[PDB]
Amino acid sequence: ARAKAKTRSSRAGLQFPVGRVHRLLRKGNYSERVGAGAPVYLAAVLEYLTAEILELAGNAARDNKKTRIIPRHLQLAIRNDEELNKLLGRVTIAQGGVLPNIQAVLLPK
Amino acid sequence: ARAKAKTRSSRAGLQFPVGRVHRLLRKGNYSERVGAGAPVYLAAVLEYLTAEILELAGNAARDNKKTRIIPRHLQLAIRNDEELNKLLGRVTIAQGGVLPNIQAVLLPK
Amino acid sequence: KVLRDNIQGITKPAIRRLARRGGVKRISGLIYEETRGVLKVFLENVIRDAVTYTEHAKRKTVTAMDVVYALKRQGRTLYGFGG
Amino acid sequence: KVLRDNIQGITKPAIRRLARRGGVKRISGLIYEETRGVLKVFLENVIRDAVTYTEHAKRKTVTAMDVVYALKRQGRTLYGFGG
Amino acid sequence: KPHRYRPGTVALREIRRYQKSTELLIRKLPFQRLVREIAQDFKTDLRFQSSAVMALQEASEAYLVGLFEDTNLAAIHAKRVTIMPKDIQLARRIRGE
Amino acid sequence: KPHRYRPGTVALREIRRYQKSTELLIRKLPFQRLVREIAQDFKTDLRFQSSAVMALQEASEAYLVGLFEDTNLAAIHAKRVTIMPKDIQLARRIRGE
Amino acid sequence: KRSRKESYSVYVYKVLKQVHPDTGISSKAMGIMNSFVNDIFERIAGEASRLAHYNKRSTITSREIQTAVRLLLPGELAKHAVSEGTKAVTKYTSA
Amino acid sequence: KRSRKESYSVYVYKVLKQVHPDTGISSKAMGIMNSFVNDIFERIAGEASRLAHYNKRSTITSREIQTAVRLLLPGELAKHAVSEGTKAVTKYTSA
Repeated sequence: ARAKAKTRSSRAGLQFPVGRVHRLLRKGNYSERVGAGAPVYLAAVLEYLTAEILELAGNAARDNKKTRIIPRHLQLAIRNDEELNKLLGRVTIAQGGVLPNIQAVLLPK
Repeated sequence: ARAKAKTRSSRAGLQFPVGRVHRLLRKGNYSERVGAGAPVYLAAVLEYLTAEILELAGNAARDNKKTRIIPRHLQLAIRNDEELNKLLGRVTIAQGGVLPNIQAVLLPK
Repeated sequence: KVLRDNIQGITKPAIRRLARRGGVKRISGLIYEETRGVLKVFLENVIRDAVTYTEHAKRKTVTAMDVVYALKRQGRTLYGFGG
Repeated sequence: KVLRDNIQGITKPAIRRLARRGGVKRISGLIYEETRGVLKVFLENVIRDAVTYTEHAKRKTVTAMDVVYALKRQGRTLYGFGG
Repeated sequence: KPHRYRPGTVALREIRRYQKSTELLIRKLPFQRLVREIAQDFKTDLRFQSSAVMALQEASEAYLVGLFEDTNLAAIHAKRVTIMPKDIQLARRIRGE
Repeated sequence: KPHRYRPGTVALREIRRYQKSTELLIRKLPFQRLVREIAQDFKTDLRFQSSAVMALQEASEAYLVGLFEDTNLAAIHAKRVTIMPKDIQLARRIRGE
Repeated sequence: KRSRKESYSVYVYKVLKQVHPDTGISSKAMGIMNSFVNDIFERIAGEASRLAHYNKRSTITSREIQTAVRLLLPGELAKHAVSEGTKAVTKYTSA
Repeated sequence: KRSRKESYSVYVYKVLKQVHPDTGISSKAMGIMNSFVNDIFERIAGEASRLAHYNKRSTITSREIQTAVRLLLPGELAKHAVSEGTKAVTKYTSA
């Protein structure tokens, strides 16, 4: 006699699993009680940052004519964006390289 | 009828309230259970560090010939211990001042 | 009430006192305004987050424990203010 | 069984390759051994806590997840090795 | 003649004096006024615990004198005794700000 | 006359090439030799994920690269182009190390 | 067989096809993404944990999370994230 | 009616009299000491919570703190703290 079970992700119309992340919050030893809308909100903003970084990385990969994302364009996306770079200044990337940065004083006459 | 109330700090021979420590752990929600020797070990290593830093503060205060220790004595105690400076480099101290440090390049001749 | 020009509420001789405490011997005239900008950036950051605290605390007065939070979230940790 | 000299396996072409990727143009001859010592210091700083991890994880095999912890408690956060 | 100490003697004396002393150097009232001014940029109707204000003053002064010592050693490396803000910008950027 | 480039230009091309490229620049087998050399000094007979060593490498030369841009900034800021160890010492102090 | 290992690769790949229907992914980049999202998840949840400590509150609400978003995010990221999460919260409230 | 607030300054004072019976202290210095206690407490507690979260541990014992302090403490301090806490926990265990 139970109604059809929607997902809370479908109730928010979103991609990320609300049950998984809410379970992570409950077993994270963070609080005994967690409100209903907070994991939904967290999944939404994780979706926002994910789409933002992924879109910029896809644009950067399109700049160098490859349709499969590599850590180099991940580094290019994260370091050329001052909010993203400031957000992750203490963050290391594997095989992302660095931004090509040449001092003009090193350049010859 | 019931045994004498005997403190766990006295049982561990300690000074810091291990019951208060364990309670703050439980309200700190670090785990859903905590073993008995954990807050004892916490308390004990806190008297160890406290004894070391207060030893240093006493050395500074007898060097600074004042009976009651002050935050300047605290600063002078801690900042000539470079091991603490790895431990507490990112720590600022209220009214502690700075180490008197004048470089030889500032000195004439 | 309404305040405008506390950018120069830091006097230059105060900066020279700090620089002698900072071990500086010879100070350019260009130093003070650049340091003013730097300190403005730092206080805008920490006081913005302090305001975020106090509105989250639903208060119209700030506390020093909010300041403790503001110093700790980059690890500029200060002792003796209710911590 | 023991290991005695692999720090001189750090080739100065590799050091200058990192210098070029680090943007260094002209390099003194005395640089190499000092940078070797500095990076070696960094290595004990990481691997000491990594050894402590593997000991507390009750293993004799070093895994990348402990490496993630060992980099991250100094805030050297590396992505792609956690999981 | 009336006496005049040669440059650097007096400056080093005040360096010794203020490395000896611990207290705040900027006047507290204009700093407080600046605190109120900056906090007004975010939200009106705000009161201020004084303990918060002295905490801000001490933390700010410690931050400043730390970067002062940093730029000091940087100018020592740069073979100079006169500090210029290019040293400050280099110290911030390498420090990460 | 045989072809020979003036100094620095090939180094500039190396800088450009390596700033595009992301691969490891040390031969890795001496790097695991160093890893096991240092590891046995804390506990002997520890085994290693190869991925663990690769993470150690990526973090290691990443830290060295960032140190190298800081060292280059120090070398320029003292009105030069050639690095000396005093750049490294100043960088280590200003990084809090 | 082996135990199930949960991954965001399906969900992030869905988001990928939302924003870039054209491009593929590498497994290394996806491990970078998972390490990323788990890192920032425990970040934001940690500051929310300290907020729960400072507010002496047992139950975590969205309000505390939006506050922690102003703590973490740089600027227009924070305002846009607040906006998007606000709309998502509204349609979740109306299910 | 005032709300009783827990502070360690009495414990700091008795520790001081243990190490130096002749020595006094200011109130702001005791505030610094209590801040130090709380600071090291929250550091070690968060670190132990994370180490429990890694090895799927739900019960914290002194072994985990011993590991976490020998992480956080370099040099001889780690060895001496491990030794002293070992004696304290051991004779507590006999008690």
